[PDB]
Amino acid sequence: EVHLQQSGPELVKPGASVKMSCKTSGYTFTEYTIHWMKQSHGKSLEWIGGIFPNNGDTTYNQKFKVRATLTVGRSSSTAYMDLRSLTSEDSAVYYCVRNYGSSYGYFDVWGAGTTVTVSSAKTTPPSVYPLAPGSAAQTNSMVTLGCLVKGYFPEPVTVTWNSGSLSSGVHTFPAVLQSDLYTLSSSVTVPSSTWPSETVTCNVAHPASSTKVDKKIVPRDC
Amino acid sequence: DIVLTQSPGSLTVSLGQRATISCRASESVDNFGKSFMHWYQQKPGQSPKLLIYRASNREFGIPARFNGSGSGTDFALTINPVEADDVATYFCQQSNEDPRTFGGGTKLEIKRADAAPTVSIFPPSSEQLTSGGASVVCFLNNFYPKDINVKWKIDGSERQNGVLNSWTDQDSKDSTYSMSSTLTLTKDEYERHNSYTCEATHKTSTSPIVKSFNRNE
Amino acid sequence: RDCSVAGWLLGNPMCDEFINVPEWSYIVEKANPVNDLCYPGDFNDYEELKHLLSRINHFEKIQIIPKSSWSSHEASLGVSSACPYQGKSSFFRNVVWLIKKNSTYPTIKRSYNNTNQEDLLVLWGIHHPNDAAEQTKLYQNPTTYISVGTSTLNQRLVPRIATRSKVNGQSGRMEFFWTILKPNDAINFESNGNFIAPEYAYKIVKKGDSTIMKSELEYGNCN
Amino acid sequence: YNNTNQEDLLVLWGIHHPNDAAEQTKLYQNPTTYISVGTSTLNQRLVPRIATRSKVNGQSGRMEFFWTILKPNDAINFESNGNFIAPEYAYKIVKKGDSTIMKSELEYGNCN
Ligand SMILES: *[C@@H]1O[C@H](CO)[C@@H](O[C@@H]2O[C@H](CO)[C@@H](O[C@H]3O[C@H](CO[C@H]4O[C@H](CO)[C@@H](O)[C@H](O)[C@@H]4O)[C@@H](O)[C@H](O[C@H]4O[C@H](CO)[C@@H](O)[C@H](O)[C@@H]4O)[C@@H]3O)[C@H](O)[C@H]2NC(C)=O)[C@H](O)[C@H]1NC(C)=O
Ligand SMILES: *[C@@H]1O[C@H](CO)[C@@H](O[C@@H]2O[C@H](CO)[C@@H](O[C@H]3O[C@H](CO[C@H]4O[C@H](CO)[C@@H](O)[C@H](O)[C@@H]4O)[C@@H](O)[C@H](O[C@H]4O[C@H](CO)[C@@H](O)[C@H](O)[C@@H]4O)[C@@H]3O)[C@H](O)[C@H]2NC(C)=O)[C@H](O)[C@H]1NC(C)=O
Ligand SMILES: *[C@@H]1O[C@H](CO)[C@@H](O[C@@H]2O[C@H](CO)[C@@H](O[C@H]3O[C@H](CO)[C@@H](O)[C@H](O)[C@@H]3O)[C@H](O)[C@H]2NC(C)=O)[C@H](O)[C@H]1NC(C)=O
Ligand SMILES: *[C@@H]1O[C@H](CO)[C@@H](O[C@@H]2O[C@H](CO)[C@@H](O)[C@H](O)[C@H]2NC(C)=O)[C@H](O)[C@H]1NC(C)=O
Ligand SMILES: *[C@@H]1O[C@H](CO)[C@@H](O[C@@H]2O[C@H](CO)[C@@H](O)[C@H](O)[C@H]2NC(C)=O)[C@H](O)[C@H]1NC(C)=O
Ligand SMILES: *[C@@H]1O[C@H](CO)[C@@H](O)[C@H](O)[C@H]1NC(C)=O
Repeated sequence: EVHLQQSGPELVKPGASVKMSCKTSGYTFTEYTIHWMKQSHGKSLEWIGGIFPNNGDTTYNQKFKVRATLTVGRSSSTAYMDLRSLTSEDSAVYYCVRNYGSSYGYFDVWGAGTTVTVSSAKTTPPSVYPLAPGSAAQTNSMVTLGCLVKGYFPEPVTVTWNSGSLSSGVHTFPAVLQSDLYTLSSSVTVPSSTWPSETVTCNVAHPASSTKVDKKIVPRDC
Repeated sequence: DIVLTQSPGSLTVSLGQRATISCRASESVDNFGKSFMHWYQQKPGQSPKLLIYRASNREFGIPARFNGSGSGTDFALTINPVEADDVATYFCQQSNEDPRTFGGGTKLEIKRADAAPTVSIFPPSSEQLTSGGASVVCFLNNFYPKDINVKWKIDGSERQNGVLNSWTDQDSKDSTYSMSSTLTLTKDEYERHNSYTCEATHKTSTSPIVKSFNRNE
Repeated sequence: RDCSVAGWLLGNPMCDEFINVPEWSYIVEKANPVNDLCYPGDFNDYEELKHLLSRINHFEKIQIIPKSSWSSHEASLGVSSACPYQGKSSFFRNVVWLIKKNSTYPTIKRSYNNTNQEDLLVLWGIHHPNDAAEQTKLYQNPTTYISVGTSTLNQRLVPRIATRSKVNGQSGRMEFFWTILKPNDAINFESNGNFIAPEYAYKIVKKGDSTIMKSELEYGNCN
Repeated sequence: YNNTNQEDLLVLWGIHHPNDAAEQTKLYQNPTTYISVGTSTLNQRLVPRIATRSKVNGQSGRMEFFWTILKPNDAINFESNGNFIAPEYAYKIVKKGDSTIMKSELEYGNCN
């Protein structure tokens, strides 16, 4: 296959430097130029640069000439990018992408995306709260259940229901900024008969703090 | 720099119809007789995807519904028929001349059957309350059109301060939005009232959908 | 790279990088590609086919007979040490080495109709075994044949037995054939043994000027 | 035969196409025959072909000869059941170079 596995989301103090990596696999590293793309959160794609592995020739955008540095580890079958002296500006997502042929080519295989967060803020583990419905109210054929993740930094977090086996009625809403911390919520929807008989557990993970938490939805004790 | 400008910025098209997104290049992107334009698809929440290379030919594994067309200074990605899993932002990017430049991007929305919000209100956790804060959550799942209006009422009197809203992107599978609406308070600020309400005003119901709960039960 | 044109089209396991290629301008082939017919044999009118490639700029590979659709024959047992993928010995990805299920080998009667708009390159093959023993061990029926028909094709292939020197460890031989199946036309196979059936085939998506260059060199990032 | 030599080897052999089942059975016994020949490259199975044909040098039968180049360290494997015209002698290609086959009725002239 043509998979591009890249580095994990990162946080950098303003003024510091990052080095996200992209590991190539499934084709011949040395036959195609690898490139980097920056996407300002939900806006527009910007081209950073390109590097051809086989001899290490680089091709940069005007904008990034200074702050960026593409490098390649041939034995490693790996492309690296380095961003030096960051600002809020650089807080966005970076894609490691394989372009097909040369100067006049199309980017056919796009990597996952290493997402960089530039803030002086400290790393903060979340707090998880189960959401059992009101003691005297029931939504008819289907019961909506929930999970609340509040006060954590930085993004992101992963929310699962029953370790992942429930993937149906689930909505995980985007995080929001509240007193300079992130907060989000999830909503699993099961048939009224299944609950409270069925074990509904909320599985939340926050890598940045090495935290993994589980919360079971217990009906309203009344 | 070859400035690429896509139009329109956002496009809402009925299911089973034709989406027509345009691209316009500041200078031509078109020598050697071929156009060096490319279309990219970014389905929400994931990396972009390659649709069309050199303005007209589909990448392997792309359905015929995508019509790449154009030459020279202006092009067009035509999606027809529009399916459910086509909610995405579409990008055109030129390779004719460094520095590689992309379009603004065009977000595509699907017009479907007006669905009503499945509201559900939730009291703050006991575990949270022992920590000192109250959080009244109120989901508004699976609806259309996008526009909705949540109101919070505490004992008949309205409130905005403490509210945090969050919509998901149009679901790729059923073309329906969902919404969170948390209301955060402190234990003491909370214990000084009784009824907590959540009035959603949609174009679906001509009268406000309500779900509420009383503090002591 | 180290694949040959045959290696690529038949889909030698070592050529996986080329399973599904985008439009090309010319093909480049080394003088002696290491990855060619891993299982020894022969490729019929191989040069005439290569000549056809000199006029083609794009294939889109399609499935015309799914591997999974072979009910009354073993399709997953059709593998060989002559074609290692990674330890686990394998086979050409684009054709199935069908073999007897239970003790038996029913007459195959399969056909594909070209509902596409473009000419279709279809590939298949025949197995030439070492002796009657191996013949009977792998297929059952001792006197076999493969018949293939188009609006223009009238082929009946018959396996040929002979004692031969080992090549890549096999004293057996594999002989591949091909045809171009016009739009709206169909190809009808029938066989009773030693058949190597199509799984994937190639649509001639666009035609134009190209060539098969012989060069040891690799891609240069240039125009 | 295995080519233990260092040079390419030219091997010749043949098959007999008889007049009728009678002569087939008169000279060989088995009525249904074949000759199989194999190399690292060769995969031949010859089958005698019966048909009634005009006499040429008094014979209505025909002889059909075949050949291959058997690389050094490689072997040629015959198997047969009838109508086989087997090799005795074969040719080592001792040196290769430029030559041609001229068509001329003339004979050697003691000159250069
Ligand atoms: C591979 O599949 C292809 C598609 O399935 C096959 O193509 C088809 O060929 C068949 C004939 O073999 C065509 O079948 C009938 O064609 C017409 C139907 O109407 C047509 O003619 C109109 C004008 O007269 C057009 O305006 C229409 O659009 C339409 O195309 C009939 O005239 C026939 O009916 C009569 O003849 C048959 C004998 O063949 C009798 O059995 C009937 O009872 C009747 O008397 C044809 O049946 C079919 O149209 C055509 N497909 C398309 C899409 O055009 C192709 O043959 C196949 N290949 C193989 C090798 O199998
Ligand atoms: C025609 O005749 C030729 C000569 O008579 C045949 O050539 C011979 O080929 C065979 C293999 O087909 C060779 O046999 C063994 O070769 C080596 C012996 O050591 C050699 O290889 C080392 C590196 O591996 C070198 O460093 C040495 O200097 C030396 O040259 C072994 O690797 C094998 O022996 C082992 O494997 C077999 C299983 O196959 C076991 O049975 C053995 O007991 C042992 O465990 C090879 O068998 C032979 O070397 C070679 N002859 C010559 C002179 O080089 C030719 O194959 C034949 N052709 C046909 C079509 O029949
Ligand atoms: C492998 O091949 C075997 C031999 O062909 C085959 O055995 C056969 O099994 C079928 C049913 O599975 C039998 O069919 C008949 O058997 C009895 C007796 O007549 C009836 O009750 C049935 O309704 C039916 O008419 C065959 O009789 C039997 N043949 C022999 C010689 O035993 C196996 O089934 C094959 N294996 C598989 C997995 O298919
Ligand atoms: C073909 O040769 C020309 C001539 O050297 C190359 O173009 C010149 O050199 C550089 C390369 O872009 C430019 O700065 C010059 O201004 C060019 N001069 C002229 C007169 O064109 C060109 O790059 C070469 N083409 C290829 C494909 O290598
Ligand atoms: C080719 O022709 C030349 C000239 O016609 C020959 O050279 C002559 O050789 C004879 C004796 O062999 C001498 O008497 C002459 O004086 C030579 N002529 C010259 C000009 O030197 C030559 O021998 C001929 N070659 C052959 C093979 O017959
Ligand atoms: C793309 O659109 C053009 C213009 O309408 C049309 O002529 C052409 O047939 C379309 N291409 C495909 C492959 O449908």
